[PDB]
Amino acid sequence: FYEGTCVYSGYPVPRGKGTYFVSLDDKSSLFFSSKYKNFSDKKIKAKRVKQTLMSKQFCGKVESVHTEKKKKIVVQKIVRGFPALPKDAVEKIREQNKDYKK
Amino acid sequence: MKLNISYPTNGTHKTFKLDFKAEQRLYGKKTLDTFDGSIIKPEWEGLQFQITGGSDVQGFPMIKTLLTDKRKKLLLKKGDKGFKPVNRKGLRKRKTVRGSIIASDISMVCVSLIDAKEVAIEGLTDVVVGATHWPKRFNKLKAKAGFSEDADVTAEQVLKVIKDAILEVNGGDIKKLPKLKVSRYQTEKQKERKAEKIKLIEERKKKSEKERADFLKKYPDWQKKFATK
RNA sequence: GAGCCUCUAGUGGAUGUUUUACACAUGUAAGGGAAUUCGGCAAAAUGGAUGCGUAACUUCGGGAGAAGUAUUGGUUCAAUUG
RNA sequence: CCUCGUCAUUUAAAUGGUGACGCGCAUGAAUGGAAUGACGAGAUUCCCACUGUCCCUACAUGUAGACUAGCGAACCCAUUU
RNA sequence: UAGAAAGCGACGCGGCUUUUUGAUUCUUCGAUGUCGGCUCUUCCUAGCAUGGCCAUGCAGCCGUGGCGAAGUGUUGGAUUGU
RNA sequence: GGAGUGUGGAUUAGUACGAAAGGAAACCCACACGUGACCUCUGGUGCAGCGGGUGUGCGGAAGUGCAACUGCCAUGCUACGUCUCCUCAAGCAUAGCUGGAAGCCUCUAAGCUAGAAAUGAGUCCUGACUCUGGAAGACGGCCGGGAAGACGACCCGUAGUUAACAGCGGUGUUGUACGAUAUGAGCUUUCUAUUGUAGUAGCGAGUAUUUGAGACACUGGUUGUUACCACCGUCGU
RNA sequence: CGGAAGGCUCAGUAACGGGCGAGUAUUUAAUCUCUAGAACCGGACAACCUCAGGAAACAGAGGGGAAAACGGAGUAAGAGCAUGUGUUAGCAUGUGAUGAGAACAACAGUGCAGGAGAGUAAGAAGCCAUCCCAUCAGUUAGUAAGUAGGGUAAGGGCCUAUUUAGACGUAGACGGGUACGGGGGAUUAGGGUUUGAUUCCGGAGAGGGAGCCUGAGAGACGGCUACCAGGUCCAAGG
Ligand SMILES: [K+]
Ligand SMILES: [K+]
Ligand SMILES: [K+]
Ligand SMILES: [K+]
Ligand SMILES: [K+]
Ligand SMILES: [K+]
Ligand SMILES: [K+]
Ligand SMILES: [K+]
Ligand SMILES: [K+]
Ligand SMILES: [K+]
Ligand SMILES: [K+]
Ligand SMILES: [K+]
Ligand SMILES: [K+]
Ligand SMILES: [K+]
Ligand SMILES: [K+]
Ligand SMILES: [K+]
Ligand SMILES: [K+]
Ligand SMILES: [K+]
Ligand SMILES: [K+]
Ligand SMILES: [K+]
Ligand SMILES: [K+]
Ligand SMILES: [K+]
Ligand SMILES: [K+]
Ligand SMILES: [K+]
Ligand SMILES: [K+]
Ligand SMILES: [K+]
Ligand SMILES: [K+]
Ligand SMILES: [K+]
Ligand SMILES: [K+]
Ligand SMILES: [K+]
Ligand SMILES: [K+]
Ligand SMILES: [K+]
Ligand SMILES: [Mg+2]
Ligand SMILES: [Mg+2]
Ligand SMILES: [Mg+2]
Ligand SMILES: [Mg+2]
Ligand SMILES: [Mg+2]
Ligand SMILES: [Mg+2]
Ligand SMILES: [Mg+2]
Ligand SMILES: [Mg+2]
Ligand SMILES: [Mg+2]
Ligand SMILES: [Mg+2]
Ligand SMILES: [Mg+2]
Ligand SMILES: [Mg+2]
Ligand SMILES: [Mg+2]
Ligand SMILES: [Mg+2]
Ligand SMILES: [Mg+2]
Ligand SMILES: [Mg+2]
Ligand SMILES: [Mg+2]
Ligand SMILES: [Mg+2]
Ligand SMILES: [Mg+2]
Ligand SMILES: [Mg+2]
Ligand SMILES: [Mg+2]
Ligand SMILES: [Mg+2]
Ligand SMILES: [Mg+2]
Repeated sequence: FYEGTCVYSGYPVPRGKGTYFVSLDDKSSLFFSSKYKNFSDKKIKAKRVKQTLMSKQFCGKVESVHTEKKKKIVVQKIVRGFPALPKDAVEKIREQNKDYKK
Repeated sequence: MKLNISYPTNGTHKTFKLDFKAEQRLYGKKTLDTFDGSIIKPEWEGLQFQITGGSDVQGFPMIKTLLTDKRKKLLLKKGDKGFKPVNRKGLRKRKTVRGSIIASDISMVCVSLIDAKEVAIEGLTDVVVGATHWPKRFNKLKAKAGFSEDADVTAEQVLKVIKDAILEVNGGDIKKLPKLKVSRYQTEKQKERKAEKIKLIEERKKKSEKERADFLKKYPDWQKKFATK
C-alpha cells in the first residue's frame, strides 16, 4: 500500500507518512518530507538535486517513459483482399496474371 | 471496462468485458505497449497484442503523445486527433483530453492482435473479408491486375479483371461488376487535345516573330525616333 | 592608528571525574502575534554604498538620510571615469 | 473640590488620549500671558513593521554547582527544641 | 383576580456573626519589613452550577419558596496602582 | 494516601400536555477540562555525521586553524502528537408498609421496603510485625558495561553467540570524492628545426563523464587475528 | 466562391477627427487590353464499411479510396549583388537563393498557370482651419537633430548603439474641463446669434481590457484564446 507519489522528488510515499499541501489556486499536492517542500518554496529546480528520481530520469541514468520511442507493429502483404472477389480466387488470379505477364 | 479487439489479417472485430483481475493487470500500460494474451485470459499463450487507444469514462479521448495519467486542455488545430473543424479555415479550439497512461478512469481500451498463431479466437479467425473500394489510379490497378513492369492498353486489364470477376465470383452473372474506371492514363480524347496545344504554340511563335521583321523594314531608326520624349 | 586575521618582539597553572536539580552567560522554535505587564521592560526587526522619488509647517537657514522603492558575488570583455 | 463633569471622536468594551464647552473650590499678563519652527538618554496616547512578553513550554552549548586530591575561614550562640 | 399566611408582611420585639468601620490601650519603640498584583496549598457554609426530593397562583416549556448535602467546578478581556 | 467531572448531538417526537402558540422524559455516539503513561506517525531541537560560501594564515592544488555564518540530518528527549478513566454494601432528606397508644385513625412508639455527584469497601499507589524454602560455604571489594543514577543504591557480565579490530552480508544519513579527461562567453598568436617549409600554442569562471560516487555510523548474521583462568577482606561450619 | 459589404450606435477621441490640392516611398482576389503554357511520381483527409465511448455537448480504434485538394522530381522561369551601356525602362556579362503549372463539355461554350499597362480599394504623406479656464507660466529628455544598422508592403525615433543639445511658449506652450467632424438646420431688412445623435461623406466601437490564426483584405466579435464583472444547463465529472 502507498499514499501516492511525491510531486517534487518523484519518490513513492509509504502509507501513513508524508503530507498534502493545498494552495489557494485550488490544487492539492503530495510531498515526501519537509525537505522537498522547502526546496519548492525556495525555487530550487528538482533536476539539479541529483539524488531525486526526477533528476536521474532527466539525465538518463534511469530508464523512463521518454526513452521508449515505441512504433506501430508492421504487418505483411495479404492475398489482394478486394470487394466481391473471394480471397481464394485472387490467390489464383494473381498467379495467373504473373504467368501472363512473363 | 470493455476491450475492443481488431485482427488486421482477417479484417474482423470483437468486443468483450474484462474482469477486475484482468483489468488490474493492464494498469500502468500506455498506447503502443505490448503484452502476452496470457495476462488477460488463461490460455492465449504467445498471442502478442498491441495497445491502440481508448476513452475516459467521462468520454474524453486518450491521446498518443501526452504521457500522463491526467486530464488537460490543449489548443488544437485541424489535423489533430480529438477535434473536427468544419465551417471556417484556420479555426483552432481548446478541448479537454486525457493522457496515455492506463488507470481506473478508462471505459474502453482498443487493441490489435498481431498474430493468432495456432489459437482459435472466435469471430476473429472464423471470417476473412476484403476492402470497400477499388484502385482508380492506373499503376495501383495494374499491380492488382497481377502484371508488373510491362505495357498494356487499359482495356486489356479491364477485360482481364471483369472476366475474372464473372468467372471466379459468379461463375456467370450480372452481379458484382462494380463500375471500374481508370485515372492517369491517356484516352483518345486526351491525345487529340494534347496535340492541339502543340498547334497553338507553333503558330503564335511564327506570327509574333514575323511582325518584328515587318516592323524593322519600315522603321530602321526605331530607337532614335521613339526615345526622344 | 574601527572590528576580524598574520610578521617582528613577548607570554600562562587548586587534580581528577561526562558531570542530577536550580542558577549565570548565550543559541533555535509549529500555529497565533502584545492576548503579557503599571508600562513593549527585555529581545527581534532596520543597517554600508549607488540611483529614482520625497509632505505638513517654518524665524526661509531648515524639516531631510523625511517617508516610499530598486540594485549589489564570480568570470571574460568593451570604454576610460561616466 | 464636587469629579470617573457633559457632548463628539478613537475600541468589541475607554477611571485613558485628542477635539469642543465654561460663574474658573483656588486661570491670567516681565510674581510675565498667548500661538509656532529647529533641537531633547525629558513626561504622555495611537498606528505600521517585528518578535518566547504571553498562550505553553521544549531541546541544545559554555561556566559554576554534585562526587574526589591539596589548602582552609566567618556571622551567630541561656539552650534541653 | 377569591382569600391573613403560593408568594409577601407595615407598626413593634428577641438573637447570632466578626468578613465593615468605630470604641478602648493589655503585649512589642537595644525594630515582629507597611497597599495591590503574580505563584501555590488547604479550610468554612450562610448552596451560584452539577445529584436526590417537598410545596406552588406546578397544563407543558421557563420559573419561585424550602430540605439532607461542601465530592467536582466557578473563565478570557477594555479604562484604572488599586 | 486516593480520582474522574461536566457539556452537546441523535432517538423517543413535532409525541404526551394544551383553544392555539408552543413543547418535555433512559440506553448509544462526539467533545472539553483534569489524571497516568508512551514515541509507531507528525511538529520542534541539532551534541555524533555529511555538505556550502565570506575575510585572512600554512609557496600552489589537496588536507586544514581562527572569526564566526549557513543547508540537511541518525539515536535520544519532548507536545503542537498517540493511548487512558467502574462496581458493590450500609443508608440522608423524603415518599411508603405493617401497627399500638387512643375499639377509630395514623410512616414510629418496636419492627420492615425503596432511596443522593455524599459515606465505607474492592479494582489503583506505599508496605509494620510476620510466614514458607535451600545449603559448609556464603557474601562484599577490585575489573568491565547500562535499560539505572547527584554520591550511595538498582539491573547485569568476567574464558564466553565475551570484548576489540578487520573482511563479506544487512540497515541508515549526506548528495555524487581525489585525480585524470573532454568541453567552455570570450581574449590571444608563442615556440623548435632552419631561408623556405614543416613543427607550433597560451589564459579562463563554470559544466559533463569515470561515479546513487566517496565519507561516516550501527548490526543480538558469519569468517580470521589478538587479549582475558587472578587477588584482598568479613561472617560461618 | 462568398462570409472583411450592408444594418445599428455616438462611448472614446482637441487628433491625419475636418476642408482643398497632389499622386508616391507602397501593396491589391475578381475585371479589361495585349500577350500567353510539350511536366512525372507518391501518400493521406472527410465520407463509406466493421466494431464502439459519453448525462449531454462532443469523440474513439481498424481497413479501403478520389481530385483542378496536397507533397516531392525534373524543367522553364528567377529575387538580390557587381561592372559596362543606356536619366530609366531595357540590353550585355559574371554570380546565384528560390522554384512551379486545369482543364473539361460539345448545344456548342466554360474555365485555370505566367508577364506588362490599366481599373478598383487601402497604408503613409503636403497646405489651411478648428471649444472653454491664467484662482493652470514654464514644458519636454526618443524629447530636437546627426551617422550607421535592424524592422515593415513601404518613408520615418518606428526601434537600438555611439556623438551634438536642441525643440516649444504671454500672438497662451504645458496641464485640466468639454466634444463624433462636415455637407446642412432654426431665427433673420442689413451686420449677426444659436444648433448639427438624426436619409449624403469620412471616423471609431461591439460588456471592459489585452493577444491572435486564416486570407488579396480583420488586430474581425451572428471567428478563436486568457483574465475581470456578470449569467445559463447538469447525471456534479463537465
Ligand atoms: K530544517
Ligand atoms: K465546405
Ligand atoms: K598602524
Ligand atoms: K586596521
Ligand atoms: K499593551
Ligand atoms: K494600567
Ligand atoms: K521595568
Ligand atoms: K514668506
Ligand atoms: K518627521
Ligand atoms: K471617563
Ligand atoms: K473617551
Ligand atoms: K489669584
Ligand atoms: K494671578
Ligand atoms: K503688570
Ligand atoms: K534628555
Ligand atoms: K550543559
Ligand atoms: K568544580
Ligand atoms: K516600636
Ligand atoms: K513596599
Ligand atoms: K440544589
Ligand atoms: K468546595
Ligand atoms: K516521535
Ligand atoms: K526528531
Ligand atoms: K593561529
Ligand atoms: K525530524
Ligand atoms: K435497602
Ligand atoms: K480509607
Ligand atoms: K546452615
Ligand atoms: K561496577
Ligand atoms: K570528480
Ligand atoms: K556520479
Ligand atoms: K456519469
Ligand atoms: Mg514561534
Ligand atoms: Mg513561523
Ligand atoms: Mg491582564
Ligand atoms: Mg528597550
Ligand atoms: Mg493605560
Ligand atoms: Mg481637554
Ligand atoms: Mg500665578
Ligand atoms: Mg478580623
Ligand atoms: Mg527583624
Ligand atoms: Mg525585639
Ligand atoms: Mg520575621
Ligand atoms: Mg446547611
Ligand atoms: Mg555538530
Ligand atoms: Mg559480541
Ligand atoms: Mg459598414
Ligand atoms: Mg435605431
Ligand atoms: Mg461623449
Ligand atoms: Mg505540383
Ligand atoms: Mg539610446
Ligand atoms: Mg451629425
Ligand atoms: Mg472593428
Ligand atoms: Mg475584438
Ligand atoms: Mg459583424
